[PDB]
Amino acid sequence: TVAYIAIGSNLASPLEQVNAALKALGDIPESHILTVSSFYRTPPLGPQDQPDYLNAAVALETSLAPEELLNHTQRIELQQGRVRKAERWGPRTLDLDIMLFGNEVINTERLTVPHYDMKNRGFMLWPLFEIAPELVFPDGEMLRQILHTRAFDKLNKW
Repeated sequence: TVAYIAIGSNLASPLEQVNAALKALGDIPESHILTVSSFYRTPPLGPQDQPDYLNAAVALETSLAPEELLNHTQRIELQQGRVRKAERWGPRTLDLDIMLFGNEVINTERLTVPHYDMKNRGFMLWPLFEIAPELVFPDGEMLRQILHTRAFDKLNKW
């Protein structure tokens, strides 16, 4: 099972955050990073200040529970020393959630299976298109198929 996550960074050197954001997965239990996309500059959506903002997905080949996986990526924000204060919709500093995970559909308290938002955004479909566009939903749709209706080639690199 692959972990399609979306990393963000603004109020803390958008480049520095991503580094320890994708490599930290190497230590995560039952988690083993496989492929890595690149850095794409794009406008965020939330509080913070909406600066340059850097986004980059990553195909984390992990077998860790679908519910605890995202839970792990969350504690990574703490290890990165994020600056919590007003994070409701925008990255603000660092927020890596599960945008796509295998095919299972589970929703706990913190874990969130393919959140109905990435399919209508660009920094979640475009980046994922690199990590693993061969992902398909239980019904019958791939992130590639989603990009067929979306067509989000934006997210101009840093």
